[PDB]
Order: sequence, then structure tokens, then C-alpha cells
Amino acid sequence: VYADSFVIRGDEVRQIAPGQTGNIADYNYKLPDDFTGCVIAWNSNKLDS
Amino acid sequence: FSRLDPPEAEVQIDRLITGRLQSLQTYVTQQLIRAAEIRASANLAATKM
Repeated sequence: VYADSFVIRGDEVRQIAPGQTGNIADYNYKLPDDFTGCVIAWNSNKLDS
Repeated sequence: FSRLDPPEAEVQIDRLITGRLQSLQTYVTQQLIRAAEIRASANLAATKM
């Protein structure tokens, strides 16, 4: 098991999923097409902003 | 391959590939039946000759 962790803006949470275009999914963090795992996302407005 | 995203790109190109495999299978089956007919006719020429 591995665990990648980071924080992104809400509108970009769609780009994380496998095979998508844009700034985040092509210049910052790209998941392999053949992914096998999960993804998690919970609003952290008070903690992180 | 280009427009559709990776999760369902396959849910489409497997459709195409199995369709073309079915077309090849139909052609091959037709040829096996026709060749059997010809061989039936070919053995009526060896006997006549």
C-alpha cells in the first residue's frame, strides 16, 4: 500500500480521476491510465484556508 | 481512442474488435462450407477422369 497526499481547489478535483486533461492532471500530478485503488476528498475550508 | 476518456475507451474498442472478429468468423465459416462443397465436387471429377 502507498499513500499520496495533497490539497487542490474544488473545481480541479475532477481532474484527479484517471485519464483527464488540464493543468493539474498533466503538469502537476498524473495518475496512470491503469489505476487500481481509491481516491478520497473532504472539504477542509476551516483547516487549510 | 482520442475523444472518449480511458475508462470507456475500451467499452467501445472491444465492441469494435469483437464485431470485426465476428465478421472474420462469418467469412471463415462460409469459406469452410464452400470448400467442403468444392471438395465434394472435386471428387466427382477425379472419379470421372
